[PDB]
Amino acid sequence: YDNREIVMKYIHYKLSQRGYEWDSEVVHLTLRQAGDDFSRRYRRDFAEMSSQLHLTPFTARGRFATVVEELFRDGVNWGRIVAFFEFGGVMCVESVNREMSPLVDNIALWMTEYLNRHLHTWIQDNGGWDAFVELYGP
Ligand SMILES: CN(C)CC[C@H](CSc1ccccc1)Nc1ccc(S(=O)(=O)NC2=NS(=O)(=O)c3cc(N4CCN(Cc5ccccc5-c5ccc(Cl)cc5)CC4)ccc32)cc1[N+](=O)[O-]
Repeated sequence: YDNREIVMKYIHYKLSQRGYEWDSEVVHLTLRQAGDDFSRRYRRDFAEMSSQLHLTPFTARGRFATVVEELFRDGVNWGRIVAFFEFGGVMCVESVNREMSPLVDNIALWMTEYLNRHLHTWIQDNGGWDAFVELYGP
């Protein structure tokens, strides 16, 4: 699947939920629902994430890199991948909320690059997005 597309569609959805309009199908829908489910379950972790970002134009890239290293420190699995998308979502929402919308394109780029460089192999070795969909889709 095309990672850039997966990222852009995810980001658009998270921003829309917060009242912002930003400018294979079963994969996007399944990922969406798992992300909503993640943020519902880990309610406090989700709620508290935005307040720990301290975004600035020059630190955002490093904040992203720091949280993502921690997230995947013990290895990759589908749950952590969903949390990774949810984290990117929180970053984008916080960016737009703090009048730093130009960060959104950058974040989308960092997510895409992390997918391509660091998650692609695990994903292919574990059945691809099709296997994700089989586990957590309807
Ligand atoms: C059909 N549908 C109803 C199935 C739903 C089911 C439960 S909801 C869910 C969804 C995704 C992930 C976790 C729960 N889905 C489901 C269930 C289990 C697994 S799993 O066994 O493969 N993996 C996991 N099972 S779990 O114990 O619930 C869990 C928890 C978890 N996290 C990692 C992140 N951590 C906080 C954190 C720590 C360090 C850095 C950053 C953060 C962070 C904070 C805020 C935000 Cl915004 C983003 C990141 C909170 C705990 C990561 C993986 C798993 C995968 C899925 N799935 O993919 O849908």
